[PDB]
Order: sequence, then C-alpha cells, then structure tokens
Amino acid sequence: YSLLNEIAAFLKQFRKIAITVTSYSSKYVSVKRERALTLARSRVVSEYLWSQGVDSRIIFTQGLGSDKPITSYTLGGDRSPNARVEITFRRAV
Amino acid sequence: CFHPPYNNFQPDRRAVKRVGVDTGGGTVGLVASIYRDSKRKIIRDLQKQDIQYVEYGDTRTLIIPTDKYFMFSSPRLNEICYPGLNNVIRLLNFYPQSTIYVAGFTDNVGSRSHKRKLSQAQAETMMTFLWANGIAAKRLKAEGYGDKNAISDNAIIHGSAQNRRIEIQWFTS
Amino acid sequence: MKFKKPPINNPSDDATIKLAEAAVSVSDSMLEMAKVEKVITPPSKDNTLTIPNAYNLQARASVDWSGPIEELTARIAKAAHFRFRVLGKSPSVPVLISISTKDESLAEILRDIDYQAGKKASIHVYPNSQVVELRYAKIY
Amino acid sequence: EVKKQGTSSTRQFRQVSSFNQIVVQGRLNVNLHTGYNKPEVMLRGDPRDLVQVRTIVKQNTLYVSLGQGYPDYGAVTVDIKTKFLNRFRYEGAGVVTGNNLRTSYLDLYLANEGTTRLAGNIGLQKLEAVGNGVTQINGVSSRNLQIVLKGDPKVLISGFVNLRQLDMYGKGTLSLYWIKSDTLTIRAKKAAKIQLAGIVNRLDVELWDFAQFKGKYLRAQRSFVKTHDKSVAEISAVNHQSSLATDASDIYYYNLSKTRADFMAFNGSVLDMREWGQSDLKDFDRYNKQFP
Amino acid sequence: IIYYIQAVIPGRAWLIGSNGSTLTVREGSKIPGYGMVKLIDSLQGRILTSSGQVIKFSQ
Repeated sequence: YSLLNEIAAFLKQFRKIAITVTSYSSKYVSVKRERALTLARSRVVSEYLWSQGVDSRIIFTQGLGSDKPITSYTLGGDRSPNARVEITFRRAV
Repeated sequence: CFHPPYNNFQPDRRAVKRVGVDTGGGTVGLVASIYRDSKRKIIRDLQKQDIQYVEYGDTRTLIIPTDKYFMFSSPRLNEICYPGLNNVIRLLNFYPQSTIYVAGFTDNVGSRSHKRKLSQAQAETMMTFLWANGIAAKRLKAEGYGDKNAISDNAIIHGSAQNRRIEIQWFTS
Repeated sequence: MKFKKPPINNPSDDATIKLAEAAVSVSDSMLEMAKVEKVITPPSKDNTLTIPNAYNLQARASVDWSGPIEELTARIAKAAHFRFRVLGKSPSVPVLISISTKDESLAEILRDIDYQAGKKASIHVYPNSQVVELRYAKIY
Repeated sequence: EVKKQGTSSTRQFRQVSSFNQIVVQGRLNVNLHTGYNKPEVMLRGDPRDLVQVRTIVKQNTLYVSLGQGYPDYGAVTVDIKTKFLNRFRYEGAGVVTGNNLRTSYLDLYLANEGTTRLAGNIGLQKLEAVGNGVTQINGVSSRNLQIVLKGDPKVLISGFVNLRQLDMYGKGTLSLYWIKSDTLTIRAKKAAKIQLAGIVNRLDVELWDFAQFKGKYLRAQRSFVKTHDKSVAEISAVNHQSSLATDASDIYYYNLSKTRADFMAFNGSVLDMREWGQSDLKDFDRYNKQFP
Repeated sequence: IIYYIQAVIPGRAWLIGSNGSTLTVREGSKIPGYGMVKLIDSLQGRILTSSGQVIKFSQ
C-alpha cells in the first residue's frame, strides 16, 4: 500500500479525463480462472486509487487474462515479467 | 511477529515477545505478561477504543459503533481498526460454552426495506468474522433490526449518531 | 472507571447541521411521493429488452460526470470497442445528465443513462453488429 | 476341504426356511428377486461342491457361503426369492444384481470388490462400503441416511435422500442426484470426490487437503465453507454465503447470493467464475459488494 | 398454472408447480399447459417448451 500511495501521489500531479487499468497474468488452469483473477485484481487496485484523491472523471477497469504476452520467455509463475498491471492515461491540455 | 491483517487468522504468540525483551528479567516479563493478558486490562483497552462493555447478571453485551468499524454505507469491514477486533476475539476467547447473538441497528433515514437489508448485511459480516476465528457454527446467530427499538432520540444529531450500532449478547450457560 | 459513550467523531459545523436537517425532510417527501406514483401507475416493461448485455460489456467503470450526454456515451462505446451512432437532430437546449456511481458494469451505466434521459433521448444496443445507438426525440 | 477341478456347473433346487438377513462370502454371483411364493434358493454349481456351497439358517438369518473350508472353487451362482429382506452383507470379490425390492429399512454391508446393481425402491438408513468396489444404486427414498466410508469405493446413488452427515477419509467417490435435506455437515480429509445436487437449508463444509467438493447444482440457503491447503470447492449459495480460504486453496461460487462474506489468509482465493455471456446476468447491489 | 424449476442436472430436471406439486421431467416428455420439452440447458437455468415459452429459476 505504500507503493500504491506513491503512485497516487504521482497521479495527482496531472489533469486528466479517463484512466484505464488493465490486468494481465500467466497461464495456470483454464482461461476462465485467470480472466476472473485479473478482473478481481483490477477492481481492487482501481478502488484504492479512487479512494485516494485522483481527480479523474472516468476509471475503466478490465482484465485480459493471459491473452497478450509481452515476452516469449514463459518459465516463471507469478515471477514472470509478463504478469502485470498497466495504468494508462492521456494528459488533457 | 504480527501480521497486521488479522495475523492470517492464527493466534499470535504475544507473551514470548514481552519475555524476550525482558530477558534480553524473567520474573518482570512474567508479571508484565500476566497483567496484560488479564480480563480487566482487555476491558480497559476496549474502553480506550470506542467499544462499550456492559455486564449485568450473567448476560454480557458489547456495543460497537458502525461509524468507526465499517466503511460508509456498505457491508465492508474497515481494516484500519483491526486492534479493536483482535481485542474482541481475545475477550470472547474466555467463554467457550456460551451461545452468541449479534444484532444490527440503523437510524431512521431512508426506506424500510433499505434499512432492514443493510442491517442484515452488517450483522452477517460481523458473524462471519466471528466464525472465521474459530467459533463453531452451532454457537452463533445474527439478526438485523431496522429502526425497531432505539436507544436515543432520532430527532437530534448526536443521539442519531448514537443509534447506529451493533449489539453482541451472550450468556454463561 | 472513566465513563464513555461510543460514537466520538470530529467536531461539526452548524451550517452542516442546518443543511442536514433540510435534506432529511426533502428525502421523505421524495419517498412518499414516489410510493404514490408507483401505486397509481404500475410499470410493465423493462429496458433489458432494448439494452441486452454481451461479452466485453462486462468491463467495469467508475464515473463522475456532469455534462451533456453524447460525449460520455461515445467514451463508453469506445471503451467497449463498439461503433457509435447518432439518430435525429440534437435539440437547441442541451440534454444534461449527472452520474455519480462506483464499480458497476457498462450495461448498467447505459441503463442508468437511459433512465435519466427520460422523454428526450434513448439508447439501443445491437450486439451482433456491435453498435451503440443514441436517438433523440421528435419534440420541438 | 477340496478344490474345484473336474466338475462342471449343474442345476440344483433346494428349499429354505424364513429369513430376513443374508450373509454371503466367496467368489460368486447372486441375483435377487422378491415374490409371494415360498422361500427358495437356486444354486448353479458343481454337484461335488453343492455340498461345499453351504446354505445354513440360524435365527431367521441365511448364510449362503463356503462350507467345509475353501481350498479352491471358481463359479457359484445363487438366485433367491423371498418376502422380507432387512440386511445384506457380501464379501469376497463377486457380483450381486437385484431389482424390484421393497423395504421399510435395510442395511447394506459391501466389501472387497462387490460389483453390485440395485434397481428397486429401497429406503435405507445406513450403508457401508469397505474397499475398491463400485456401487450403482438406482432408487432410494429414505427419510434419514448416514454414510461413512473408509477405503476406496466408487458409489453412486439415485433417489430422494434426507442426508444428515458425511465424513470422508479415503480415495472415495460419491454422487447423488436429488437430496432434499435440512442440515449438512461435510468433513473431507485425504482425497475425496463428492457430487451432490438438490435443496439444502444449511450447509457446513470442511476440506483439509487434496479434497474436491463439486457442490455445483446444490442450491443452499446458508453456507459456511472452510478450506485448507490445496482443496477445491464449488458453491451455489442463494441467500447467505460465508467462506474462508487459508493457504493455496480455492473456492469458486456460481450464484450471486444476497449477502456475501469471504476471507483470505495466505494464498487462498475465491473467484467468481461465472459466464459473462448470459443475456440476463444481474450485477451487484449496495449490499453484495465486497472486495476480495 | 405457472411452473418453476427447482434443480437442474444434464439430462433430468426437477420442477415445482403453483400448487406445490412436484414433477420430474426428461429431455422429451409430457407436461400439461406448456407442451413439448425440446431442450434442457445446464449452464443456463433455462428449459424451452414447444409452445414458445421458457421456464427459468424463481425470483
């Protein structure tokens, strides 16, 4: 939560309209289990960010499972570099 | 040591820390331990936080304000106030035969079905937290009343704040 | 044996006291009249027929918006990867909405927008063509 | 004490007295019937070992098994017809088949590879399977039943059962089609597979390690579920759901109950695992919304 | 009379009526007031009739 507080203190420096939070994971059991896992992870993280005072108008959350890997080395578990959460936005004016 | 979110629902080995900082005397560590695991200091610690304790006959009652132990208008449990909940488990550990009733109460603002449903949800959340710390399922019951039997006046601000609460009653036999 | 009573909050302002006292009376007037209107004309139809759900309408959002309807509906459609369509002429007096929720699905966001639009505009969703369509009323 | 060599299976008729309990031991096949005739037993066996096929009766109990020792015998076929049956015990690697049975209560005790078929309406309150034997019972209508299993049975029962308690400690598998019960208590220990469906007012579930509870299609009103390490649960609560997952264990629900409360301890997890594509899914309220 | 489902398995279904009378229905059999059952769904809590109406869970 100290890291999430640090990220919220970063996000308060800008002015913005929408934020997107998307979560991706690695392949464990089926497609459904990690789709549910990534959706739950993104829901919790965006809630704590909304609880802190980021002055956005919309926050979108989605979880894509293990569909879009950024690396062909898939030997770790959760230690793998392609299990991640990404927060993207556009600075407005 | 201690994990701050509920210690993974394990009993924390609390006494050894005191006897390690005092052996690092053994007798002074035992006296400090036998003072702070007594019932009256636990009762004073709930008094130090915002939880009220009433004993009358062989019936015992705990009064808990939802204002500090729940998040606003939701059945989610407020995680910053975990010392009070741990002290509730420690005090309830002393009566391993009794049956427990937990009842939830709100104030008068809103609709009737809304008040009843919110009370039922909050009572179930606190009952589930009690059940997950070791207490068997045959010893527990939760009920949510609305604005049924108030203890203060709802036309004034502070009394209306005092009316939103969780009641825990238990017997001895 | 110091005596204490459980709710001890931060101190209060008498402006907030007066504002709260006005708001409670507004609230039960609204509740009583809504009960009367529900009794007098019972509704029969639901907008799940016009807005069904689909896959990737189950991404979630939390929103704080106080403007006209069209740009917000475009943002939701773009997040849901749907095409956006407008029918009819926009009126000269704009159609204003106000949404303040937390963590609900995009289908419910559109249904709440559809309820607040009222007699002025409507929302339709075609999932086989992946189209969100907003149409304005033939008034004025 | 003789072996079975040199003699082929012949037809024998014998008469028996009244009996209300059957004990069978040995490598054999038994077919059951039920009629309003005399008590009888049918023995297809070797005429040399029809004497070794012992049909003795002691106090309304019939003892159809080996007599004068078992050095060796290969094939014994017993058909039976009577009026009341109240206890059946079989041991010793064989086949039992029967149907069209009627009772108020009777007790099964099956052991040691008894391939068994029942196709009647039997209201039984106790059942025991000892080890490594499949069981296929079609039709049970009982107002009480208590099952405990210790070895590796593969049992599946059909009908209507008001079950009360369940304890599992082996590599047992079990499935029931309909149960209309009131309070279930499940304790599963080593690696057990349970498959239920029906209506339950109150459910209590304990899984210890490597245990799987397939409680999907079992619609419960109150659920209390606790899972320990590397165990799997499928839950279908309707009104009230209370769950705790401690360390690397999984709980999956499949319905949105009116009140939900879940806790996580070390690495356990509770996941939604619903469809996302049904046309009439319902979302959370103010009162359901908990964040895992 | 209105019929609701009670518990759904692949292959069989258990239904309760308005008067509290239970029924067990196969993939295709006779039901009065509804017609012919042609589809039993297990992932969805729906069963279809030949008259063009669907029986789902109670609310």
